[PDB]
Amino acid sequence: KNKCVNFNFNGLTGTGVLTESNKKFLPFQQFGRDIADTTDAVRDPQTLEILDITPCSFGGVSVITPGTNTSNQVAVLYQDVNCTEVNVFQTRAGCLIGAEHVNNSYECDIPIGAGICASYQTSQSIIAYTMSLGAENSVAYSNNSIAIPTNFTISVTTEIL
Amino acid sequence: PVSMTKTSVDCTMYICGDSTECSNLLLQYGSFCTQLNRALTGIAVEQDKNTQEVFAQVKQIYKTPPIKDFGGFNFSQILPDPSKPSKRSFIEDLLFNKVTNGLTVLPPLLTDEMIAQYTSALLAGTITSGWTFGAGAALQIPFAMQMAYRFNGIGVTQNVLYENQKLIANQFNSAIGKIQDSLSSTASALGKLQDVVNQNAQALNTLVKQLSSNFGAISSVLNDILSRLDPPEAEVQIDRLITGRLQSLQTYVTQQLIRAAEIRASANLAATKMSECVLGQSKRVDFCGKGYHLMSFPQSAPHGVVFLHVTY
Amino acid sequence: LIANQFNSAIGKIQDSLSSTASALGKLQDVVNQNAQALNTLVKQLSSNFGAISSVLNDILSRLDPPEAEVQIDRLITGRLQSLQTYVTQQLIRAAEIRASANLAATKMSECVLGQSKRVDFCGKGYHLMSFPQSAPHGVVFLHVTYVPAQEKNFTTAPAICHDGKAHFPREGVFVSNGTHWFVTQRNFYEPQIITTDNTFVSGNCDVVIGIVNNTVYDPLQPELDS
Ligand SMILES: *[C@@H]1O[C@H](CO)[C@@H](O[C@@H]2O[C@H](CO)[C@@H](O)[C@H](O)[C@H]2NC(C)=O)[C@H](O)[C@H]1NC(C)=O
Ligand SMILES: *[C@@H]1O[C@H](CO)[C@@H](O[C@@H]2O[C@H](CO)[C@@H](O)[C@H](O)[C@H]2NC(C)=O)[C@H](O)[C@H]1NC(C)=O
Ligand SMILES: *[C@@H]1O[C@H](CO)[C@@H](O[C@@H]2O[C@H](CO)[C@@H](O)[C@H](O)[C@H]2NC(C)=O)[C@H](O)[C@H]1NC(C)=O
Ligand SMILES: *[C@@H]1O[C@H](CO)[C@@H](O[C@@H]2O[C@H](CO)[C@@H](O)[C@H](O)[C@H]2NC(C)=O)[C@H](O)[C@H]1NC(C)=O
Ligand SMILES: *[C@@H]1O[C@H](CO)[C@@H](O[C@@H]2O[C@H](CO)[C@@H](O)[C@H](O)[C@H]2NC(C)=O)[C@H](O)[C@H]1NC(C)=O
Ligand SMILES: *[C@@H]1O[C@H](CO)[C@@H](O)[C@H](O)[C@H]1NC(C)=O
Ligand SMILES: *[C@@H]1O[C@H](CO)[C@@H](O)[C@H](O)[C@H]1NC(C)=O
Ligand SMILES: *[C@@H]1O[C@H](CO)[C@@H](O)[C@H](O)[C@H]1NC(C)=O
Ligand SMILES: *[C@@H]1O[C@H](CO)[C@@H](O)[C@H](O)[C@H]1NC(C)=O
Ligand SMILES: *[C@@H]1O[C@H](CO)[C@@H](O)[C@H](O)[C@H]1NC(C)=O
Repeated sequence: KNKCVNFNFNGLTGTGVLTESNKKFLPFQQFGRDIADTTDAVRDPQTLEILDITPCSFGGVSVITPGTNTSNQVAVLYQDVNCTEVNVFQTRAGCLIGAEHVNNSYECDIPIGAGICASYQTSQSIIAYTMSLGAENSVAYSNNSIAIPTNFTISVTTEIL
Repeated sequence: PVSMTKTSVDCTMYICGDSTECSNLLLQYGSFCTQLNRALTGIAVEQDKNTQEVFAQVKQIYKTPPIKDFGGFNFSQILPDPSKPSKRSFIEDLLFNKVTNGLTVLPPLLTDEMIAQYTSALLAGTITSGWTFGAGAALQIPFAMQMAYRFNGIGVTQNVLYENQKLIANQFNSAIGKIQDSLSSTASALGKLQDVVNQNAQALNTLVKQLSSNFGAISSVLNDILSRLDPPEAEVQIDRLITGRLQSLQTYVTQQLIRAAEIRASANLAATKMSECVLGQSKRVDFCGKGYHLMSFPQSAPHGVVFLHVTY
Repeated sequence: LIANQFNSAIGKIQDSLSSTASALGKLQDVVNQNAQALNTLVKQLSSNFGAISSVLNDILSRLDPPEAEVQIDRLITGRLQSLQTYVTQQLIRAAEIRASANLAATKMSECVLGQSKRVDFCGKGYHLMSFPQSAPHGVVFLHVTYVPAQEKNFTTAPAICHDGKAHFPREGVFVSNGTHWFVTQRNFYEPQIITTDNTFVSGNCDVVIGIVNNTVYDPLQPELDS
């Protein structure tokens, strides 16, 4: 149990991790199915125990990199995995290797997911952080205070379509 | 609706899940699967762009002062509620509570807490600074006088507001209470968001169920074909399964592309409404609610946005 | 000052476009998407799809018609599915591009050919005018917008009392530098003396919340006195 094995029960075969499940089969039932017709629990033919099948962990391997024109140092994101199945950072978006966790929040440069971004900042190395939404501000609101601009700036912005 | 669910699917594991012979047969088809993954990744990047366009419209994260003298207008049900763990409003909490094989679901780049922070910033800016924070630096203005400006923007002189301020504040509070009660009572309101969620769920479920179809082969189980037939005939059967499952992926990806185009149109509409309707005051008829538009308040929602259109 | 600011802004646009190339990522994305689709379409010609050779001429020169038929059928199936995929992706992408083109046509009509009051539709700020510029497979708009710059705190009031009559400003807002009260246009500080030509009277002083007291200078009284 608790190990990625290529099992072969009575007639049904697969790969996964077998774990002690708490499902309650009926005495004549042999294996369970998910909502999408995928087998997830099997009753062991020798000892009448119910084993939950979880797929062997997998996911994409995403490489985070600044431009090679800038640097050739990269970080790797192992999506939706435990960091033990692989300077190692566990995030909601996966396991991040090669990037230094920072408590500062900056403007997002390279999006990773679940609020984590990455950037190449200084002696320079890859950093990972909770991205900043903006410079937090409080308006001086009161029931008799108004702000009126005494000057203006004519700005020309470029929009491309 | 603003965004879909960022779903990515791996061919080799979907079509030929952990099978050497099947993977070798799948190699003959070229870059079909590279381009499937490319299409799905483009969709997911577009989803993040949708959310960022709709919500990340405010430069600074404004916050309402602890003193709530808004001329009698009561925004307690839409402003953030620190008592809850996630800094969401009462109505945002109602909205969030009302919505219920190589397949990965990538998390959105902005978390729900960040979306709520953006909507909080937009509410604080609109309340404490009118439409000025969209044009430039947020300029404070008393909320009664801002409502006077909005009344003047629909062709009613500001003396009407100043003389009927108490009645107007009571009517606005009553309207907010009605919104609360409807969104607590009936779930038929958020059908637009629940339909997107359900459509995506049905699409993925059908995609998985397609792995139980023969497509003409002797069996839909691939190891069973391998253990039953000799390689020359197992090749034919596995090619049948590969053609069927590859067609299932192509159908799913095409359908997701079309649905994502629809969602991107909806998200562009939401971005336009946030810009012209929350950050300003719209003279476009019926674009911002049925009536003469006064102001609008955004609320985040599961994979979407909710606008509270205050109209005269 | 305004002419100088506009000229400086155009110069800064020149500097940005001659400095950083990341501005035209929107056009480059279209070009790269189409090129990648065509590259995939071409590379799909070199796949076997289960046939003995990816090259049609080799199968034709190597097999008798009965078996060449089977092999060519396999290749035809594969390549026809490749074109089906390419055309479907192109139709979806062309719908997206047509949405962008409709948006750009709307921006030209409402943004160059007129002055838009829609917020953030024509650049961030108060839209003044927009100048179109052609670009490879696209259009570039230079949105000249008015942005308020230097704001000063003021004390404000919804109305003022003169003789039991409540004066509201006609087009502007009552402000006070601390002692004297003025009426100013709400987007640019130019104080003005509160007169009956700047305000209008409606109702009495007992209703408006936040009303203050000041003298509304009647122009006609000094003329009558003189
Ligand atoms: C198959 O045989 C094994 C042993 O030959 C059985 O295992 C025993 O099961 C009983 C009841 O479950 C236990 O009390 C014993 O402790 C088990 N022995 C061992 C060594 O583990 C098993 O139950 C048999 N199963 C069937 C279906 O006949
Ligand atoms: C409004 O802002 C402009 C821009 O900062 C000010 O003009 C500047 O004035 C200084 C002092 O004379 C000059 O050195 C700059 O060259 C000017 N800028 C430009 C772009 O010409 C202007 O003085 C401000 N007006 C007020 C009333 O404060
Ligand atoms: C704004 O409205 C809310 C909701 O009606 C008010 O909160 C209620 O206040 C009463 C009286 O203090 C309490 O009995 C309720 O339990 C409160 N309800 C909730 C949901 O908190 C709030 O007092 C109003 N604010 C003002 C300034 O009147
Ligand atoms: C508010 O503005 C008024 C009007 O400009 C100021 O009063 C004038 O102040 C100047 C110099 O401070 C004097 O030369 C004038 O004679 C004053 N005119 C009147 C009618 O009093 C007033 O000082 C300003 N208040 C503040 C706090 O700046
Ligand atoms: C503005 O001026 C009026 C008139 O002088 C003030 O009204 C007076 O209020 C006091 C106390 O409320 C009464 O004792 C007087 O009788 C009122 N005047 C009259 C003629 O009846 C008013 O209070 C002033 N407002 C401010 C903010 O100073
Ligand atoms: C790297 O970027 C700089 C701009 O910062 C550019 O001038 C330079 O040409 C780039 N290098 C290459 C090899 O393109
Ligand atoms: C992933 O595995 C590690 C090691 O067992 C564990 O500490 C971590 O909690 C796991 N992930 C989650 C989300 O629990
Ligand atoms: C970041 O915050 C965590 C949580 O308190 C703390 O343990 C860690 O030392 C912090 N890192 C730095 C560099 O201060
Ligand atoms: C106006 O006053 C408030 C509170 O005194 C202050 O926070 C704000 O910076 C002031 N505005 C300006 C433009 O200085
Ligand atoms: C503004 O609030 C303060 C604080 O209580 C109060 O003293 C003042 O009368 C209020 N003014 C208006 C116009 O609401």
